[PDB]
Amino acid sequence: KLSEEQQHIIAILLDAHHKTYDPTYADFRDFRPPVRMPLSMLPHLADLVSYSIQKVIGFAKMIPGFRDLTSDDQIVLLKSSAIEVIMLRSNQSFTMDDMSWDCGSQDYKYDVTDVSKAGHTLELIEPLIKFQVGLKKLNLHEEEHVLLMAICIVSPDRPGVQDAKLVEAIQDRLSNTLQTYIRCRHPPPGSHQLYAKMIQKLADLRSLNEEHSKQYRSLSFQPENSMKLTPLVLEVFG
Amino acid sequence: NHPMLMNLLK
Ligand SMILES: CCC(O)(CC)CS[C@@H](C)C1=CC[C@H]2/C(=C/C=C3C[C@@H](O)C(OCCO)[C@H](O)C3)CCC[C@]12C
Repeated sequence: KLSEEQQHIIAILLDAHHKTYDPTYADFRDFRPPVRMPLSMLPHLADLVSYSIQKVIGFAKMIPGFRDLTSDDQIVLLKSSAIEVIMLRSNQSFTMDDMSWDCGSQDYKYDVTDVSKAGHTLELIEPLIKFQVGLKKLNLHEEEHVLLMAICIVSPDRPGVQDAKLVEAIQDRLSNTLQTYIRCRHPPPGSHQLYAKMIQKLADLRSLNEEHSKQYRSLSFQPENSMKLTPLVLEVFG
Repeated sequence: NHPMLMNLLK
């Protein structure tokens, strides 16, 4: 029935998210300007992602138990999950009204063509939009949204993970917190198979991560493009 | 060898 601890965890994650996600998107002004004219959107989105990586890291540090992991394991989980959590957290600005990420203003409203102008092909973009649509359809409570991002970050099967046993215990605690929350706090019919559908989204993310990595390597392949990214992005995305 | 990421996690 959601123990004191599980309610504590949810409270920590909600505040953690509130401290790392500014719905006013005021900081977007610091990013190199978006250019909607080849790769004209790369500088702007690169900065957006670099900013987003910084936010995801801040969120992750506040995940109950994440601090108990080794420095190396913490690094491994962030490198592998960063793109996934950014895709997940972006659902908050994504709007089905026109299938775009609406970040406050027209300048900061991105659609398929903008992602296209960042160096990506439809093979990533379509399933990415598809993902956003399916996640939006779940109409998750904010409690479920933050729990899913935390569960994504603390995955024991990530390549390079060392104390896989420790990662699991941390994640299981967050999973059991989510499962129980859905039962006791998410009324039917919306709760129908909600947990299973959310886990399926993590599977979709693994697929998106894999395809993003391939197109990132093609893009970052040529120094002229790799030159337009940020140092944090270069370090995290390989 | 992840300077920046590690610094941000400290
Ligand atoms: C530039 C080339 C590059 O591959 C990255 C190397 C990325 S493009 C592409 C695959 C992609 C990953 C997620 C996508 C997007 C996410 C956008 C948001 C906006 C807002 O919700 C932020 O919240 C702000 C509040 O904190 C999120 O965090 C981030 C939409 C445009 C394309 C992005 C940036």
